Amino acid sequence: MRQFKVSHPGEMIARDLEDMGVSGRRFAHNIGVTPATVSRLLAGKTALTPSLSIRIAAALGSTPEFWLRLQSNYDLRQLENQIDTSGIVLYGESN
Amino acid sequence: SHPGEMIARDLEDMGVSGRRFAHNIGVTPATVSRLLAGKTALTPSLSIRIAAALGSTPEFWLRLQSNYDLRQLENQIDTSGIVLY
Amino acid sequence: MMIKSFKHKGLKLLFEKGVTSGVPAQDVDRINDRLQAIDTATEIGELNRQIYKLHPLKGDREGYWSITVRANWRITFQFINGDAYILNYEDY
DNA sequence: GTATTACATGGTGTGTAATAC
DNA sequence: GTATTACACACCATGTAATAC
Ligand SMILES: [Mg+2]
Ligand SMILES: [Mg+2]
Ligand SMILES: [Mg+2]
Ligand SMILES: [Mg+2]
Ligand SMILES: [Mg+2]
Ligand SMILES: [Mg+2]
Ligand SMILES: [Mg+2]
Ligand SMILES: [Mg+2]
Ligand SMILES: [Mg+2]
Ligand SMILES: [Mg+2]
Ligand SMILES: [Mg+2]
Ligand SMILES: [Mg+2]
Repeated sequence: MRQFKVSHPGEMIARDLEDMGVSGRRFAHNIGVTPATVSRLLAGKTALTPSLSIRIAAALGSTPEFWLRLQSNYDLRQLENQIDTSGIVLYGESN
Repeated sequence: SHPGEMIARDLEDMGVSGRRFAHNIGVTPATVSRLLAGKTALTPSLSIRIAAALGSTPEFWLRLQSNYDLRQLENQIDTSGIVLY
Repeated sequence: MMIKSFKHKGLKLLFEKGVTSGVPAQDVDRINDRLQAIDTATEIGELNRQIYKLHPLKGDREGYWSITVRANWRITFQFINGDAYILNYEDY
């Protein structure tokens, strides 16, 4: 329904970790990645990749697909009005 | 399967060549070829162009690529030692 | 699961135009995240995270579900045809 | 200790242009 | 008119290790 703010999933995770009292360092060791990587993820500087989504789901719940879908909606938001599609024809007959 | 296969399905059933599809969505035919053959990923920015040409939403197209990425990663990452809070 | 309607006008304001008048200032991002989660999930079960304490609401309004925001306060919604229609912010 | 980030690097998407029909 | 692919290139995620608080 056109949500006004679409947050990067890393920033959502960071907020949850604050709410759960879990540090970056503890999160890193649990999910098996370097604190550098966790920092960049949580800051929204880098994407939640498929392989991260597997790890994250195992620690934080829901499915990897869910985590990737958040990242996709986010990627799409940032790309809004950056690609001119006005000249692309919609193949097929009009309903 | 690769989301390439579904696109290829639409193109063949609609009588649209790869070359004309490329020109329509604004990329080189090389790019369409690699996409269709599943050699390269359907990126977010491609998903925007493909939705404009073929319909559905970019989210739909990206979701196919994600399910695919995940299938390739199946049983490759040890999560057995990750604790679920 | 796309969100289609709201009952608590206070949430609709934050989701649609991004205005915090009808929600507590400290809970704005926390609620915005839970809503983005509800709109993104394809099915209940992708909303089953321990922090959410997702449980169905039975006996009265069977088919409605409850997610926790902070301490007592909760977000309540109906689930139908893979979507989430009513959206409310209240207690229990 | 915790978190951040420059740096080097490896992986991968894309256009050009050759090679095919 | 059509498709496929080696090459060069640009971007981005990640690991390492230095560093401010
Ligand atoms: Mg980045
Ligand atoms: Mg048409
Ligand atoms: Mg949705
Ligand atoms: Mg620093
Ligand atoms: Mg520095
Ligand atoms: Mg890449
Ligand atoms: Mg490029
Ligand atoms: Mg070049
Ligand atoms: Mg050749
Ligand atoms: Mg040949
Ligand atoms: Mg790498
Ligand atoms: Mg290195």
